[PDB]
Amino acid sequence: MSENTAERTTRRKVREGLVVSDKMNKTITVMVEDRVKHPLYGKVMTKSVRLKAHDENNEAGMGDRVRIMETRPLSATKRWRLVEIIEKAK
Amino acid sequence: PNIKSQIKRVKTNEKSRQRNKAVKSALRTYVRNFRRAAEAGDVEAATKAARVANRQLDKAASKGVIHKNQAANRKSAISKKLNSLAA
Amino acid sequence: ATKIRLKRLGKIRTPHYRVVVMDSRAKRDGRAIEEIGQYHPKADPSVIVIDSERVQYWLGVGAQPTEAVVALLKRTGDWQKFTGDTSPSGVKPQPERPNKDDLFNAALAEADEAPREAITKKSEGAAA
Amino acid sequence: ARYTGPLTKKSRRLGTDLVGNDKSFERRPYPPGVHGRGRTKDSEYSLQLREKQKARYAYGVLEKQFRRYYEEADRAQGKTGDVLLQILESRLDNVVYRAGLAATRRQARQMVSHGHFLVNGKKVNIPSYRVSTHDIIDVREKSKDLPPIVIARETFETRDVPAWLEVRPNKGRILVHQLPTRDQIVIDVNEQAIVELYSK
RNA sequence: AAACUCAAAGGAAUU
RNA sequence: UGGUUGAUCGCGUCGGAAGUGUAAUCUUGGGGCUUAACCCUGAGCGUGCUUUCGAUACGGGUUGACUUGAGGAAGGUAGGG
RNA sequence: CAUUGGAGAGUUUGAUCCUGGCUCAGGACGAACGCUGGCGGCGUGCUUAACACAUGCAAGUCGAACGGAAAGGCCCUUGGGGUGCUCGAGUGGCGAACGGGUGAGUAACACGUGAGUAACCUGCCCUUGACUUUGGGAUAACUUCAGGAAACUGGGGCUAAUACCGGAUAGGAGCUCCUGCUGCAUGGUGGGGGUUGGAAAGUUUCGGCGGUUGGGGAUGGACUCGCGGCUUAUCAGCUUGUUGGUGGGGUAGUGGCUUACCAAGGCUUUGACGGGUAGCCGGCCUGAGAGGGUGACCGGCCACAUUGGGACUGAGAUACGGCCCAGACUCCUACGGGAGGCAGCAGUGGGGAAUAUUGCACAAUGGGCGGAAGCCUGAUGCAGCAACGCCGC
Ligand SMILES: [Mg+2]
Ligand SMILES: [Mg+2]
Ligand SMILES: [Mg+2]
Ligand SMILES: [Mg+2]
Ligand SMILES: [Mg+2]
Ligand SMILES: [Mg+2]
Ligand SMILES: [Mg+2]
Ligand SMILES: [Mg+2]
Ligand SMILES: [Mg+2]
Ligand SMILES: [Mg+2]
Ligand SMILES: [Mg+2]
Ligand SMILES: [Mg+2]
Ligand SMILES: [Mg+2]
Ligand SMILES: [Mg+2]
Ligand SMILES: [Mg+2]
Ligand SMILES: [Mg+2]
Ligand SMILES: [Mg+2]
Ligand SMILES: [Mg+2]
Ligand SMILES: [Mg+2]
Ligand SMILES: [Mg+2]
Ligand SMILES: [Mg+2]
Ligand SMILES: [Mg+2]
Ligand SMILES: [Mg+2]
Ligand SMILES: [Mg+2]
Ligand SMILES: [Mg+2]
Ligand SMILES: [Mg+2]
Ligand SMILES: [Mg+2]
Ligand SMILES: [Mg+2]
Ligand SMILES: [Mg+2]
Repeated sequence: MSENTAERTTRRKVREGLVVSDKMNKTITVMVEDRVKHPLYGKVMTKSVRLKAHDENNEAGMGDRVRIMETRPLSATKRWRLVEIIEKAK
Repeated sequence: PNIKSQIKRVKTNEKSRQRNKAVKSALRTYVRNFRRAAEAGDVEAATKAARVANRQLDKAASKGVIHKNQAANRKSAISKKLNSLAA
Repeated sequence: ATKIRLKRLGKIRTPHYRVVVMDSRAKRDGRAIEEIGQYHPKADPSVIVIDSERVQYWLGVGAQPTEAVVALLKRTGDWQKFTGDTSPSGVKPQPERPNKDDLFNAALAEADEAPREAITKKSEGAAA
Repeated sequence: ARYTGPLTKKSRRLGTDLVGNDKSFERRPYPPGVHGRGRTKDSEYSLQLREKQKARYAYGVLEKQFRRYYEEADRAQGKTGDVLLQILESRLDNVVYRAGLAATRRQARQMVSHGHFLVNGKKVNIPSYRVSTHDIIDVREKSKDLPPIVIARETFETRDVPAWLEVRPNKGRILVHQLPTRDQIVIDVNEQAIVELYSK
């Protein structure tokens, strides 16, 4: 019925990446790449960062292109959750 | 101390520490009583101990010895344990 | 508590205050939540500019004014709109008005007695 | 903080009449001192420095304040030399000189610093007071009968007042029609050379 | 590598 | 780092909008200290970031063609490899 | 469909051109030194020893919470009236976590910037809904006794509260069950039901001022995260609560934060780990710009308060002028034992090329407590000192 200010709006951060480690339970290490200019020489570089997500049911494998959404700290290092698998390269 | 306000404060801090320690120890004893009843597996004893412990947790939260969130967490644990025992 | 107070600025022996909103714990000349107005008391009929909408919002949300800001709000009439009281509400008198172009055109033409008191000072050197 | 020494020495060194005429500048073609008649090389720095020093000793301005004038002119939009000469002319002592109430800029500085003048109602004793447009400089009522003032009142007709000032001689009132332009400042230095100098 | 030391070391060409 | 080209995505790239980039400083317009330094005030700047809506020429991703780069087959062939 | 901006010189040769280093003209400074020195305005002033500190001050306030009466003050044959204002000491509330200082540590989500908390707490203040019920037992002060050189400590007796503790009554606190609408996974939210529970304080000069509890607001804080800013490979392996999982515990809160069990992960030549240096930034200086150097004043964040560790109280704690323990120091001692921390302001010694007064005032602005008059404020406003800078004469 009449709920409070709905929408919540406040959206969280989303990253598309490639799974580089699936060999720990309910966790996948995702490599996310971004392209930025070099601060001095202006070339468009490729910056890569490893993000640990939470994969309930262990649904993703090595080499799978996945989508992750940021969450509250789920462990000492996990801060993301798997939301879908885009390409199952296998 | 160098300030008479601070001397008054150390006296009152000691007094409040005695009060808070007594209340917290009573809370711990009640929760332990409930836990031992639950381990023994009794139903009536565990129910009575859970009621007592939850009431005392709320009383301490009202007295300000413990935070209301801490009282709620401990009450939730006790009630869930009692529900598991009943089931 | 959130306060509406004066933040001092300017030179030595020349203070200009910014009517600002900040909490009590913050230092006097520090970061402010919002700047509401300005208050130059050194000037003639002290300048008092207060943003009426913002000061009304902060009073209605519960900011506590300092006595100086209460005086300024009394003069601007905001202390009567909020917490309705029988006060004169003496909206600031203007600090008068000079002009330059009109005086220049007045004197360019003044001529006459300009050079006239001028030949009178010629008679003065005679007297000198 | 003010040059009090002889001015003919500086005029002779700089090669031009800094002020006045019909004087000891009959020895003009050579600078002062024992080594005055020798032939000179005159580098570009020499030339530039000569122009800058000519302006400085003409207007009675020392190096720090002249430099400040230079950055102000450089920041301002338009020709830097034009703006610099405009500032130097807008100085109040130069305004009194140009209006002709003083025999020389040194005399103008003397009277201004001694406070014989009113700027649009307010007493000013700052020789470097930059007069703005539509301003009214007035002789102090107490000092309307100074001997230099009466000499200027006797002599001003020969003197030429620039187009950007109106003077009520006998009244002691200098109306500033507008802030002067390069065509209105008398050409006696190379402001372009000064600008080039302040860039090395 | 560094301390230290020099105000040159050097390339091509000319007479 | 990438030959020619179709389609598509809109990450780079480009253009709006909103939010943010406190103040002071700084640039600049006004004003006050007798001028100046200095001070007050309006604006700009804050070279970014986030959100959102567009554009698709190029870079890139996905996908499909083409043979000229590249490699291979068949035949020919030189040599103190 | 234009620009606000860019200067060189000397020196290799017998001479030349090129390459090339070196040197210089410019600007700047929290500077020092030498010579010299008139004034004013506005700033700035221990960059080294986070070296050791004598002395004064830098945090108190409230009698409209309380018993009271050691002072002053009124009324009374000197004590006596607590009688009224007032008021030491004592309980109680609030403040003391702010303001102020320093830059030792820290190469780290510390900081800059932008977001997330459906993982958060928030005293005083504002707003709105309910309330403010019924009892009880002590204790400081005081009094007496004993001990101690002291710091002070322990008994006996006695006493009041808005101090403390039973009870009743109160949701949006626990558990649970229906049902509406929904998000970003854990979920959020509206409605109803069952069940177990959680408060309070009175006071006044009658003008006041307060108490408890829900829900919002504001304020402040907390954690998480993307991106960004040093050097070193003559540091190549690092890690075992380490990486993840499940149950429990803990916390305001998510979490190996903690624990038990299970698994063998996690990081790294795109530089992990180690070494060196360093608070970060808004800014400052320089520069045509791009950059380079820097992090004084001022402002924001962080860290620290004799060194190391620890918790306590609290809405809130690196708790500068708090507590506990240990170390190093200084002081008192009757030798039994005690007391202390200027990187608060001024100041001293010391080090150094080098940096100030043991000042005045709460008049202004800001802060704490009080209903208020008011009290406190080395914040601050000012003054002193020094050509240290800028500007003017
Ligand atoms: Mg026990
Ligand atoms: Mg729990
Ligand atoms: Mg291509
Ligand atoms: Mg295409
Ligand atoms: Mg400004
Ligand atoms: Mg002016
Ligand atoms: Mg700004
Ligand atoms: Mg492509
Ligand atoms: Mg073949
Ligand atoms: Mg040679
Ligand atoms: Mg030679
Ligand atoms: Mg008292
Ligand atoms: Mg601080
Ligand atoms: Mg600092
Ligand atoms: Mg109570
Ligand atoms: Mg980083
Ligand atoms: Mg767990
Ligand atoms: Mg350091
Ligand atoms: Mg830096
Ligand atoms: Mg600072
Ligand atoms: Mg606590
Ligand atoms: Mg303290
Ligand atoms: Mg503090
Ligand atoms: Mg101290
Ligand atoms: Mg000191
Ligand atoms: Mg010494
Ligand atoms: Mg005050
Ligand atoms: Mg008052
Ligand atoms: Mg005091």
